[PDB]
Amino acid sequence: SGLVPRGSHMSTTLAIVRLDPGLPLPSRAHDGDAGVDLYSAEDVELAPGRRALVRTGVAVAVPFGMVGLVHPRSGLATRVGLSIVNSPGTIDAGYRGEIKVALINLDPAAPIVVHRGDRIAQLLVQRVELVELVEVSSFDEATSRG
Amino acid sequence: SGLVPRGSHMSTTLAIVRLDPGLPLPSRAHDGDAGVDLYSAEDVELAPGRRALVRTGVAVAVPFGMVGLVHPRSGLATRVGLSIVNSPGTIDAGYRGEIKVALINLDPAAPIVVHRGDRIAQLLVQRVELVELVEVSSFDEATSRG
Amino acid sequence: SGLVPRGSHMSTTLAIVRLDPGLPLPSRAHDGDAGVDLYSAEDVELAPGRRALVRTGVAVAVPFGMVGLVHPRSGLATRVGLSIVNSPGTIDAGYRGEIKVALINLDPAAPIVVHRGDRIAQLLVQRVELVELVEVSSFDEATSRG
Ligand SMILES: O=c1ccn([C@H]2C[C@H](O)[C@@H](COP(=O)(O)NP(=O)(O)OP(=O)(O)O)O2)c(=O)[nH]1
Ligand SMILES: O=c1ccn([C@H]2C[C@H](O)[C@@H](COP(=O)(O)NP(=O)(O)OP(=O)(O)O)O2)c(=O)[nH]1
Ligand SMILES: O=c1ccn([C@H]2C[C@H](O)[C@@H](COP(=O)(O)NP(=O)(O)OP(=O)(O)O)O2)c(=O)[nH]1
Ligand SMILES: [Mg+2]
Ligand SMILES: [Mg+2]
Ligand SMILES: [Mg+2]
Repeated sequence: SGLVPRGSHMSTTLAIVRLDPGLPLPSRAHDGDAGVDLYSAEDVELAPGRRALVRTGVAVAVPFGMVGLVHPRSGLATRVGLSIVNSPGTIDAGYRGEIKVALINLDPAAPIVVHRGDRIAQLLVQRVELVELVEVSSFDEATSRG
Repeated sequence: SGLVPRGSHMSTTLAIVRLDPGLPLPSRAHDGDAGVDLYSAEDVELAPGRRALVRTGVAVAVPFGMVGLVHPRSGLATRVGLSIVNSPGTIDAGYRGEIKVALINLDPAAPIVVHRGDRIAQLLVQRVELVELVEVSSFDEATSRG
Repeated sequence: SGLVPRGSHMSTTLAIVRLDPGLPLPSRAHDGDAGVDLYSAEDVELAPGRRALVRTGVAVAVPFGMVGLVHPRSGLATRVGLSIVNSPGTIDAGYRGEIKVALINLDPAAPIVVHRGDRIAQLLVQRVELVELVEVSSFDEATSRG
């Protein structure tokens, strides 16, 4: 597998520092999966309605022209009401700090216990358009929907 | 319209199975819209704060190198506080099951009634970078923000 | 800076109307940032659990083949529990109205005060696949995960 297949020639490298090397490197659960799963570095208990800012133990260098996106996992979302307050979290190209996940318990009654080493979110990487705004007085000067 | 116009030459086909053929195929509400609207196959009532995992009656084959993304509709979000616990839901290229939507009622007091055949979310399809992680000891070895 | 550098040759213009010209044009907080920050045109107070549909004072013309995406800011999300009900908000290419943000207070006890001129969300622009659905009876006729 050190040979990059023709179909993966243009695939993107993401530099990562394991700030907590006791956690595995994030990985795709299955071939073709959009995201790599991020771990919790911490034990945390969330009562109903409470949030926390949870360390993942990693820092990344998203390439210029791209964005990292932190999305909730669907299983925990349905089973226990686990969500992310700022979802999708937006990780900028220039960020060199630790990725942190703003977990929240949206269940009305049952606490959520997160253990160190649990997979608590997924990180996608996508291209983004670094847009140049052009201010106009009206869209004329410059649709079905309107 | 069987002729693919020059400007749509590179547009992507998405194979879909209507597991519930009583529902219309998902469609864009207007030309240029980012997403196709997903239907509920089910009647569901959500008391304030409650969630459900709602069947959409479809399965798709997102192409390798892409991702499907399940987003809430803005009208229901404002009018009645309808949201999605794991938003944006992440549909992987390898998934061949039914798309399910984790609806939640974020209103404090009024129940939300969803009927079979209502449009309850929107599905976008985007390219994703299937990233190769490169572990480094520091970003040096390998920004304004820092 | 009127010269487009070789590396920004293909970067995208976004036409914008300041419907409220008392607010600054949205901008990236730092070079390489994925999104430009949207302002509130309004003063709004959100009690715990309450939502509002907040005017941003801008209208944009997202290019055909692209999507605008309204994401929460991470600082307010952690500090005070500020979220967006329909996050990520989906701004279609054909939309020429004012961008509105569906803010919600997910804190259990403390109200959130938003002032006119505060930065309350971020707007990304990305390509989207305008998909052509092909209905199949089974995926055969037309994976690790299954
Ligand atoms: O909104 C969604 C999100 C996911 N899904 C399906 C498709 C996706 O490929 C699959 C797995 O999604 P997640 O990775 O978000 N869930 P989780 O990590 O809990 O499960 P898995 O171990 O299967 O990855 O669940 C939906 O039907 N609706
Ligand atoms: O956060 C948002 C999301 C949408 N919008 C606008 C732009 C978008 O093109 C339009 C429709 O968004 P949705 O498709 O999410 N809403 P809905 O499906 O309820 O209405 P429609 O019938 O108009 O599609 O609403 C915002 O101003 N802010
Ligand atoms: O889920 C997240 C989101 C952001 N972040 C980090 C990386 C990102 O580049 C940085 C800033 O994100 P936001 O722009 O969403 N936050 P805010 O606008 O409050 O702060 P800033 O002034 O730094 O942009 O915070 C995370 O660690 N986790
Ligand atoms: Mg998963
Ligand atoms: Mg719509
Ligand atoms: Mg910011």
